[PDB]
Amino acid sequence: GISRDNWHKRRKTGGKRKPYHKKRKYELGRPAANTKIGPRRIHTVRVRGGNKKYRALRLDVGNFSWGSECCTRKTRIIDVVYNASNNELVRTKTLVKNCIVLIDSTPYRQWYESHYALPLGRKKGAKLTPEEEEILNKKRSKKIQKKYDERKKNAKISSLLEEQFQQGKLLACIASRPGQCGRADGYVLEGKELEFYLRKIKARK
Amino acid sequence: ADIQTERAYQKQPTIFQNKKRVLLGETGKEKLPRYYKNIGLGFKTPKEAIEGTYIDKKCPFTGNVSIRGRILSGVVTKMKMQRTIVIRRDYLHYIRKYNRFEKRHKNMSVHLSPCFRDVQIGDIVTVGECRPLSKTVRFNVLKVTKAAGTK
Amino acid sequence: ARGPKKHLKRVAAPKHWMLDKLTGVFAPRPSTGPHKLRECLPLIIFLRNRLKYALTGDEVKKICMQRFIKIDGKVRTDITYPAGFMDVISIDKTGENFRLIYDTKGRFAVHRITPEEAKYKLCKVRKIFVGTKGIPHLVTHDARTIRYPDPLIKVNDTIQIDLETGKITDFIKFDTGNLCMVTGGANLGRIGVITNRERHPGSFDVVHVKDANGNSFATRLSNIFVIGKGNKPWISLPRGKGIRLTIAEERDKRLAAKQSSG
RNA sequence: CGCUACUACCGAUUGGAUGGUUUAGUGAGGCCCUCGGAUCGGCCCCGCCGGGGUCGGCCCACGGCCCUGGCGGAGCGCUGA
RNA sequence: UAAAGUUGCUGCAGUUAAAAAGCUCGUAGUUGGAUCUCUCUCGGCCGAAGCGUUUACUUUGAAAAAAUUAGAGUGUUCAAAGCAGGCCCGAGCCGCCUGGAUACCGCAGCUAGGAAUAAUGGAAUAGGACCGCGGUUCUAUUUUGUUG
RNA sequence: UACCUGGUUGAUCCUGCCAGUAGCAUAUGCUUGUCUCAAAGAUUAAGCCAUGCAUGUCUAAGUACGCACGGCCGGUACAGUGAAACUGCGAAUGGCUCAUUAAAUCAGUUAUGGUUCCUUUGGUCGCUCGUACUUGGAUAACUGUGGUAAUUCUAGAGCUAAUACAUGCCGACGGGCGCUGACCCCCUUCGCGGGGGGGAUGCGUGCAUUUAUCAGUGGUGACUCUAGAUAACCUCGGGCCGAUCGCACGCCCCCCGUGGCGGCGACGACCCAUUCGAACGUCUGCCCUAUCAACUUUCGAUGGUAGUCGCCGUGCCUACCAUGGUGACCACGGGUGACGGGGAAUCAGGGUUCGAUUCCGGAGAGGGAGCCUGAGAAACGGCUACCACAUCCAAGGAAGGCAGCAGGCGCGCAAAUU
Ligand SMILES: [Mg+2]
Ligand SMILES: [Mg+2]
Ligand SMILES: [Mg+2]
Ligand SMILES: [Mg+2]
Ligand SMILES: [Mg+2]
Ligand SMILES: [Mg+2]
Ligand SMILES: [Mg+2]
Ligand SMILES: [Mg+2]
Ligand SMILES: [Mg+2]
Ligand SMILES: [Mg+2]
Ligand SMILES: [Mg+2]
Ligand SMILES: [Mg+2]
Ligand SMILES: [Mg+2]
Ligand SMILES: [Mg+2]
Ligand SMILES: [Mg+2]
Ligand SMILES: [Mg+2]
Ligand SMILES: [Mg+2]
Ligand SMILES: [Mg+2]
Ligand SMILES: [Mg+2]
Ligand SMILES: [Mg+2]
Ligand SMILES: [Mg+2]
Ligand SMILES: [Mg+2]
Ligand SMILES: [Mg+2]
Ligand SMILES: [Mg+2]
Ligand SMILES: [Mg+2]
Ligand SMILES: [Mg+2]
Ligand SMILES: [Mg+2]
Ligand SMILES: [Mg+2]
Ligand SMILES: [Mg+2]
Ligand SMILES: [Mg+2]
Ligand SMILES: [Mg+2]
Ligand SMILES: [Mg+2]
Ligand SMILES: [Mg+2]
Ligand SMILES: [Mg+2]
Ligand SMILES: [Mg+2]
Ligand SMILES: [Mg+2]
Ligand SMILES: [Mg+2]
Ligand SMILES: [Mg+2]
Ligand SMILES: [Mg+2]
Ligand SMILES: [Mg+2]
Ligand SMILES: [Mg+2]
Ligand SMILES: [Mg+2]
Ligand SMILES: [Mg+2]
Ligand SMILES: [Mg+2]
Ligand SMILES: [Mg+2]
Ligand SMILES: [Mg+2]
Ligand SMILES: [Mg+2]
Ligand SMILES: [Mg+2]
Ligand SMILES: [Mg+2]
Ligand SMILES: [Mg+2]
Ligand SMILES: [Mg+2]
Ligand SMILES: [Mg+2]
Ligand SMILES: [Mg+2]
Repeated sequence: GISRDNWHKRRKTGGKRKPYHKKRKYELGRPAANTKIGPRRIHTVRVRGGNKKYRALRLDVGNFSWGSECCTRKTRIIDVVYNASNNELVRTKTLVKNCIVLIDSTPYRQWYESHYALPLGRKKGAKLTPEEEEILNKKRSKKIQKKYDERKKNAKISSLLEEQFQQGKLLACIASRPGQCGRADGYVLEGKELEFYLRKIKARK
Repeated sequence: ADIQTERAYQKQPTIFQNKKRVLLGETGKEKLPRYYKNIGLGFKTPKEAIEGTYIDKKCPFTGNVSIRGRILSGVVTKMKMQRTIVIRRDYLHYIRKYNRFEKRHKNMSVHLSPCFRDVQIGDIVTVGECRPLSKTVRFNVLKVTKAAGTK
Repeated sequence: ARGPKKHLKRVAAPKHWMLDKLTGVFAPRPSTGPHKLRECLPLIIFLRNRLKYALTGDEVKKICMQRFIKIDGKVRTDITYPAGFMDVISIDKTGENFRLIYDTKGRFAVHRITPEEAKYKLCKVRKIFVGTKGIPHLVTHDARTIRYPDPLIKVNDTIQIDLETGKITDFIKFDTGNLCMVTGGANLGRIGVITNRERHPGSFDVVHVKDANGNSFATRLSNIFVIGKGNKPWISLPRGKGIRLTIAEERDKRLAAKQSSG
C-alpha cells in the first residue's frame, strides 16, 4: 500500500535507481487522521511490535496549561483560527500539532478568582451573583487575610490576556499530536508569541 | 523582528520566555537567557553562538543534534543553499598493478550554523557526523579555519 | 530472513568448541541466556565432548532430565544452556565442581574447584543507573541486576557474589597494579597486572598488561576482567598460570616431557 | 569483358512475429473514513406457576415490601453487540 | 592459463619491416633547481591540560568468521584424508598422560615511535612576538558568626 | 625447471604471425581387473508437471459425565489409561534456485545520544487510602435431522467445560504527604500592629500515558540523560495492581470452628536489564562502453520552516518558500552468456582468467499488485484479484502453483532411485 521507503527516489546526482526488492511490511504508511471538532471518537491502531496508536478522529476537550500561572485545566476546544503549515487546515477545522485554537476561559477565571480573590473577566456594569460575591468577599481571619493581601501584590495580568478573558475565549497552541496519541494538549499563548500570532491572524483577514 | 521570518513562530524549545515578573525587573532589560551546550571532543563554543540571537534547531551548539561518529575535514567550495554548504574532499587511490596512485575527490553537503560567519570559498572546515538532517546531509560544521592567504 | 534463525551450521560454530567437521552438518545453537552466543559454552558440549560422560545427544538429555546438573546453584534441564565465563557447575551425584575459566589457548578448560570455592563467583560491573524512587541498580556481565549496591562501586569493577543469596560480599576497584585476565581478542586467556590505561574520547580505551614473566601486551578496555587485588587472585587458577608460551618453548617442554616419560 | 559459386551490404514494399516503454480514457481487489442496520441480547410494563424472609386481618387460608428461579404479550419505550 | 618481452608497471616498438599529429599557442592532467643542526600552571620525578602548522612514508600495537592455502604434532597397514591419540595393568573396579598450535589476511578506518625524502605553514602598509604599567564598561563565586 | 621448435629465400640475417608444447574444466569416442574418497538437470527453458511424501505437537501440573477400556465403594463430585474436540505454541526455521540487481547487492570500519524486539536470564509484582469460602452468558467433541454430480463444503435441533470469552471485590488500611483551612493557644505591644505554633472539615495521591513549569542522586567526550518537585490529563476500538493448575502435607488457638496459619513448583502479566536479532545510517572499494557530453527540476530534482505518516532519523509525503544538486578525477545513458565475497586454475618476480554450486549476506516462488494473523511475513506446502496457462463437471459450479525429495515431458553437446 502506502510506502515511505527511500529507494523510489532519485539519486543525488539526479539519475534514477532500479529497485532490488519489492515493498516490505516495515516500510508501510497509513492514511492521515484528519481530526475534527466534535463529540469524542477515537480508533485504536495495532502497530509494529504489538503496540497501540490512538487515532483520534473527533475531539472536543483537552487539558491546557497557563504557563505563567502554572495552572493546568481541562477545557473544551471551540474553533481553529490559524495554521502555519497550510490555510486549508483552518478552513476544514483540522486539529494538528502547533495549530492555534480558541478555548474556553471559565476554569482559569475560577482558579484566578479563588487564588487572588480579585475580579477578572467581569463587565464594568458590576452585576454580580451571590456565589461570586461570597467567593470574592468572604470573611477571613487576620492570618488568612494577611496571605491574601500579600498575594494581591503580584496579581497583575497583561492587557491582551485581560481582553481575551473579557471575550470569554483564550488563544492556545496544541503541543501533542492528536493522530498519534489520541488527545489534544497544549499551552495558552502569551507574551511575544501571542503578539506574533495576533499580528498573523489580523494580517490574514 | 529580523528573526521572525517564517509563518510559524521561531522559538528555542527549552527556554520559557513568558515567566512573569515585577514591573521593576521588566524595565531593566528584556534579555532572554540563551541555551547552548558543549559538544565535547575539545571543540569550543563560538562566542557568536553564546551571544547570538539566531534560531537554528540543527546547530551543533544551540540546536537538538548529537555529534557522534567520524570527524572529517574538507575545503569549502559552494555556499548557495540556506544554512548548508558543499565541500570537496580530495585523496589518492592506490592501484596495486602499477604501484601508483590516482587523484580522486568526493563532494559533501554539510550544515553550516549561523554562528559561523565570514566563511569564504577555499577555507578549511572540520565537520562531525550526526543523524541524517535531510536527504543528503549527514554532517555538521564544527570548526572553520581560514585559508593561507588571510591578511 | 523473515525472523529469528534457529539453526547453527557446524563449520560456522565458534572455533573454541573444537568441533570436528565430519560428525554432522549442524552444531548445537546456544539458547538465549546470560552469555552471548559467540562467548559461551553449551551444556551439551561440556557434558559429552569435554567430560566424556555421554556419547550421543540423547544421553545428555537423559542426564539433564534427572536434575543432576546445577549452574550457579540452580538446576538447569536445558541441554543447550549458554554457560559462560566465571560460572560454577555442580554435579552432586558425583560430588564434582567446575569453574569455566579460559586457558592460555583461549578455550574453556575443565577446571575442578573445592566445594567451598563453589559458593561464590566474580562478576564485572557493566552498568550503574538510578531507577524509580532514587534506588541505585547495578548490572553485571552475566545479566544480574542488583539493587542498593555500595556507592563506591563503579563500572569496570569486580564484585564477589554469593551464589546462594546473590548478594555482594566485597569488590575490587579498577586501578593500576591489580590482577586481570583478558576475556576477548588475540590475548584471550592471559593473566597479568595492569600497567596503564589510555583514554580516547569518543572511541575505545586501550589498557596495557604485563604478565609474571615480564611479557607485555595491550587490549581494549572491554576485554579486561579484574580477578584479584595486586598479585593475589581471588579465584583458583588453571594448570597454566595465564602465561602464554611461544611455539619453540612449547616444543621444548613437550620434548622434555617425552624424554622423562619411560 | 565473358563463365561458376559464397559471404557481407543497400532497399518497392508490406506480412508471421514477439519484447520494452509511455500520452489520454476506463479500472478488479484489498485497506481507511462517513453512513447503514438483517439479526441477537440486557433493563423497564403486565399475567400466571414456583422457593427465602418479614408486615397486615391472623389459626394451618390469603394480600403488602423486597429478593429469587422459569414461562407468555406489549410498547418504532431505553441501552449493548 | 603459461608459452606472449606478440598489450611490455617490472618489460615492447614508431628512419627504411605497422607506426611521430602539416605547424604553433593553450586549459585540465603529469612533472618540477639549490638552501634552514616539548611546554608553563594546578595537583600526587610524575598526574592533568595544551602539544605538534599538519600530512604523505616507515616501524609497532589493537581489532579483525569458520572452511581453503601455508604450516607444527600424530605409523588413517602407506597415501589422498582425518583430528585424533599414548601408557602400565599386579588388572583403575576413584584408571592415568596429552593435542585440537602458529603463520597470512590486500585497500580504507583506529594506535604509538621515527623525522631522511616529498607537499604545506608564519613577521613586510608590521593593526609582529616577549616583560610590564595606567583609564573605562559588563556579569559570576567567596569572606565580613547567620539573614536583607 | 626464470626453457622453446617447424614454416616466406637460389642461399643469409630480421620483423612478424600461423602451427607445434604443458596444465585446467565441459562434452564425446575406444577400453576397463581389485580397493579408499567423491562431483552430479547451473549453462539451452526462473520452461510445464501425473503421482506419492516433505510440519506438526501433552506433562504430576489449562478443559473428560465417549464404559473406548478399566479397580473398589455403591448418592457417598472427580480412582486410573485415554480417542475426539476446545485452548496454547510452532508453522517467518530449514530446503531450492540465481531471474532481477553496477555505489545497488556486498566486504572491511563505525553509529543508533535516531528504533522495535517472541523467547531465555536477572530485577520489580501488599509502594495506589478508594459473591470474594470463587461471579456471568455461550460453544465444540457427543447424541439426532439433512442438502449438493463434486472439496480438508457445511446447515438445523438437543446437552455440557476453561488458563477460551467476559465481569468484578475484600485485604494491606493504622496512616503519611501536598494544598484549603473555620477555630484554639503562646510571645512583644497600653493598644493597633509585629510574630510562633496547634488544628476539625474538604480535594489530590502508586507505577505506566499526554502537556506545561521548577530546582539541580548518579553517568557520558557531549542530553532536551537518569532521578526529584509542582498543576492537570489519563482514550469504552479501555495499560498494571493473579476469580488459574500440581505434589507433600503438617504447626497454633479462650478451638473443635466461616477454623487460622504455612513448603516446593507450573502457568500468566504492566515495566526495566540481558540474549537472539532485525531495520536505518558513516568512510573506502566494482567489469566493458563517448558511434552516450551534459544530466536532474511540469509528476521532488538540491536546501529551509511547520506539520502528516511511520517503530524511529529524514522530500518519506504535504503546504509555503529559495534556485539549487551532479559532471573529463567520466556525470547521465547503454551492455553484461553480472547475485556479491570467503575462494579456484595457471603462475620465476609481476600478472591473466574464473567464482550458478554445500560457508556468510541478498533476492524469488509463473508475472504483477493488495492484505489477514502474528513478536516477527507484503509469507505463497496463507488469503484476495488481474494477466498467461491449466484439472473435474451431471454445465448449475468447484479446485490450482515441484527454482523441496524422487519421478515425467520438453530443451538441448550436456547431468542419477517414483
Ligand atoms: Mg528482486
Ligand atoms: Mg606491480
Ligand atoms: Mg531460509
Ligand atoms: Mg537450541
Ligand atoms: Mg477501491
Ligand atoms: Mg595468454
Ligand atoms: Mg614471461
Ligand atoms: Mg596473438
Ligand atoms: Mg625483466
Ligand atoms: Mg613487437
Ligand atoms: Mg612505413
Ligand atoms: Mg613532422
Ligand atoms: Mg597546465
Ligand atoms: Mg626539490
Ligand atoms: Mg575474516
Ligand atoms: Mg580465515
Ligand atoms: Mg624454397
Ligand atoms: Mg597456438
Ligand atoms: Mg579382495
Ligand atoms: Mg532448468
Ligand atoms: Mg537453470
Ligand atoms: Mg543443481
Ligand atoms: Mg521438504
Ligand atoms: Mg490446535
Ligand atoms: Mg507463529
Ligand atoms: Mg535436500
Ligand atoms: Mg558493510
Ligand atoms: Mg531510530
Ligand atoms: Mg525481552
Ligand atoms: Mg446448538
Ligand atoms: Mg485470556
Ligand atoms: Mg526527569
Ligand atoms: Mg520534520
Ligand atoms: Mg523539510
Ligand atoms: Mg562474476
Ligand atoms: Mg543474470
Ligand atoms: Mg606470481
Ligand atoms: Mg611467467
Ligand atoms: Mg564463489
Ligand atoms: Mg556466488
Ligand atoms: Mg545463468
Ligand atoms: Mg519473499
Ligand atoms: Mg517455485
Ligand atoms: Mg516454473
Ligand atoms: Mg502467482
Ligand atoms: Mg506468535
Ligand atoms: Mg507472495
Ligand atoms: Mg512447493
Ligand atoms: Mg516456504
Ligand atoms: Mg523434483
Ligand atoms: Mg508433487
Ligand atoms: Mg556428464
Ligand atoms: Mg537426457
